[PDB]
Amino acid sequence: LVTHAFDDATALSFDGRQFHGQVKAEYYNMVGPFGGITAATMLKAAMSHPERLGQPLALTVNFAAPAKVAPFVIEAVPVRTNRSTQHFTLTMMQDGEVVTTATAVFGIRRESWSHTEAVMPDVPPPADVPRFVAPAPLPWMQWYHVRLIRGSAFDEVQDATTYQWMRDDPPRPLDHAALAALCDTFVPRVYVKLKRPVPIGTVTFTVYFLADPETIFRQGTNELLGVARATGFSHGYFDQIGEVWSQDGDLLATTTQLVYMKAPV
Amino acid sequence: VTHAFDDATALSFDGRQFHGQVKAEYYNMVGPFGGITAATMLKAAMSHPERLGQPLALTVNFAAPAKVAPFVIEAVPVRTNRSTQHFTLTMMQDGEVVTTATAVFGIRRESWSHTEAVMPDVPPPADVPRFVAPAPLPWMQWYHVRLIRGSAFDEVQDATTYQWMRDDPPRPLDHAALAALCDTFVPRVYVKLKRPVPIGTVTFTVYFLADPETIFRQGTNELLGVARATGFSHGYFDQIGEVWSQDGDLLATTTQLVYMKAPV
Ligand SMILES: [Cl-]
Ligand SMILES: [Cl-]
Ligand SMILES: [Cl-]
Repeated sequence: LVTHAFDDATALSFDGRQFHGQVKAEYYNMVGPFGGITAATMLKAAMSHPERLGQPLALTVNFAAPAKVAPFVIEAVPVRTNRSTQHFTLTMMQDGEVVTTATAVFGIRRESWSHTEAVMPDVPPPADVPRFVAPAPLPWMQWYHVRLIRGSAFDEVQDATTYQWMRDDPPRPLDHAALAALCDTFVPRVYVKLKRPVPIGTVTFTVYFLADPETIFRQGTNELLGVARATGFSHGYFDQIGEVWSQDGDLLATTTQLVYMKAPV
Repeated sequence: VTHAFDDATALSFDGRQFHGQVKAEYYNMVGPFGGITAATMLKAAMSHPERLGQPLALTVNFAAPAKVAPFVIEAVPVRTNRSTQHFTLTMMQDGEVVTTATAVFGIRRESWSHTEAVMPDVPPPADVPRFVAPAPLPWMQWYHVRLIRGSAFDEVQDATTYQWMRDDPPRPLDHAALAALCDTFVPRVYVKLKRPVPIGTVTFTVYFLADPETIFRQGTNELLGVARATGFSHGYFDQIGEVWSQDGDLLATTTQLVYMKAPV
């Protein structure tokens, strides 16, 4: 029996009222844990809830304050339940104070007419792209295999747009929470733009899972292509818009991020 | 004489909760209007005794379409930090939850600025005629929309809409108003399929990227909305949007996630 780190970080227990977990120090980022893991964690809670029906649709996580690397507690309410659809409200506490909050939508979906409006960019295969290793690694970075295509802080690239191949490392089958996490695996837009770091932190993170659950699972350990772009940077904040595609060209999820930023003049 | 929007979002604090009334003037055929609903949620947080700072972000989930009736809202300032604060809000009609939301307040400080995305080149409001829809919903009489691109009547082959928008009759722009304006877009799915289908918004998000001083300066003027979609599969599609001042200032961005009935 071997535990994958991810399943290890997001491991929870239910006492019948609240969920218990530990912030893993191995997922640390700066000034608190990697956002994607915290969000994946926020999602399992509702997923592991007994009342929970259907599969995930959307997730919005708001980081109220950087989580200590401590045990924490999550209280996940099945706030509304309808035929095909379900809404959750979640709260994570450490030492009696609110650390993180999230809302989620679960639902049972059936097949419809489908089309894909966005274009998948034309890119080389994971074969041709070399894995990218940062000179100063972040603890959680070790948990992902990223082949960077364009858009880094080392690039000559003058816009904010990033392309990357990414998967869990070591390889892990794909599911919803893992997928949420992969959406915070993007280098902060602002670094990409300035080629040097500034202090930043994420206030809020949203993710929509566009692909039906079956499609998502289909990927198994196959690598994925993320695309993160930025919109603007003003008066202390900026935003990240991003998409995640299957190697086949199927659009898996879309995400947005609102991020505090410290750059003065 | 008060303004309808201001009538719709008017709330009274009993010391614990907020009390307001869904108003039919704002009805949408399916249930009430998302934007008005969303606005009220934020109005709650701003109106809270404990509010600190100005709006940053808001996400709203519609658990169930609200009936036209009185409601209460529990707005909770879940954490209050030095420079930043977070709310969780719950609208309830008859003890069953209708709507929830999470808001972020905080302070905008002078800092570095660049804007990455390109505001499209479009005709000024003047040279675009106001588009009045053939079958209007009650909430529609409260907005003035000049439609440049992307309608269900258009010849367009994609999901992308450009338009000019402001409240009618005019009211000085504020955060709540701004939020509402983001639900103004014809659902992406009409635009592509060039025909109306059943839809609903499960979830909606507005980031406010312009500092408050910038938002307020807009005052009474028309804004450019820009809305697109990434994809449609298995009952849902999404909507991405941007809101620009005329000066080329980026004000907000939005995402919406939307139900659809579209069998093969
Ligand atoms: Cl964080
Ligand atoms: Cl609650
Ligand atoms: Cl957004």
